[PDB]
Amino acid sequence: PEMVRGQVFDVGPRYTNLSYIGEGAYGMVCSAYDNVNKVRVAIKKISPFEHQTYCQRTLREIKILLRFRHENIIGINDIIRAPTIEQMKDVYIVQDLMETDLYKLLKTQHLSNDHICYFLYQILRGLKYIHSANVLHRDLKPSNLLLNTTCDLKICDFGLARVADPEYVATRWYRAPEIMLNSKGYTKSIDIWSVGCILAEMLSNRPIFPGKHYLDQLNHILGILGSPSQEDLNCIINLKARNYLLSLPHKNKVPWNRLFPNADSKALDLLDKMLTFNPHKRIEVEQALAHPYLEQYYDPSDEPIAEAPFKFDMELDDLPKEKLKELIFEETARFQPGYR
Repeated sequence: PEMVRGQVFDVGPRYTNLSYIGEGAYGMVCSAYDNVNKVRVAIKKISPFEHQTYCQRTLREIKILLRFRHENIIGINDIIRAPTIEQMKDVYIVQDLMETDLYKLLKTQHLSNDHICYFLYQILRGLKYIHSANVLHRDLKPSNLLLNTTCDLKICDFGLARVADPEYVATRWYRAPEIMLNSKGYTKSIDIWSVGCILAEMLSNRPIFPGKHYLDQLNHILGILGSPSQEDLNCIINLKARNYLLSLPHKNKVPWNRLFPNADSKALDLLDKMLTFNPHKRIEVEQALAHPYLEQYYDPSDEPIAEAPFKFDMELDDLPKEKLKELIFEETARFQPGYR
């Protein structure tokens, strides 16, 4: 097997000349030369089998990415794993090489309005497709927005995705208030909130709603949006949450133009509509694409949707890790030599 920085990366003979890129979640990521397609690709090593939660996320990501086909969503090109379930300990997922991500970019670069608009278009175009499949991504953040050298953007990491019907993360700053308040009845609107947080961060190079825990983040949200109105408070279906919010001192709205006065006024108008406290008043993906800020891109004939809504055969939340291993073995089989 080929070796990378201490660890087995057993992807030859098809994939060679490995180069460590970094860490994903359950393994390292390398770039490799694909000797069949004659191009460099990305390969992520996943080792999920000893943990039920890692297996659920791996199965979710594989099933969704194999079903989706869209320019602004990362694909799965190939999957390498052992020929028998007993020998399978690691799974290697092969994808288009994307040289950076919005998280890395924002670390060093102040983006022009032109690039902010172009990125925001691509994010919404991919998200239109995800939502049309009846899927919620639930974990949109800059590090999940991959970029190549010519500003093409692809959404990745569907480990936490769910089919819509009204979990540890390192990064909490893109989560909707209704999620942090434990409200009953989440929708696609949680993804629009995340995109709004991303747009704000493209405008300023720092998270707009940081905080050490959900209560600190809620304080940052209310410090900008202002205290919720009575009707928006009532949208929170959690009495303990409503009481907590009522316990806080009153805060006036800080207009977005005061925070980001360099920003395009149309960008701020759309930001305002994505970052509404009440999810029922939050702009939807199709309406966002149709917003004046995006007018130079907006093209419904060139913004495709899924052929039919996505459907999980089984609820995964309940399944033992051994059953999940069987499903991952089945799901990955199409890439095997001699598959039929």
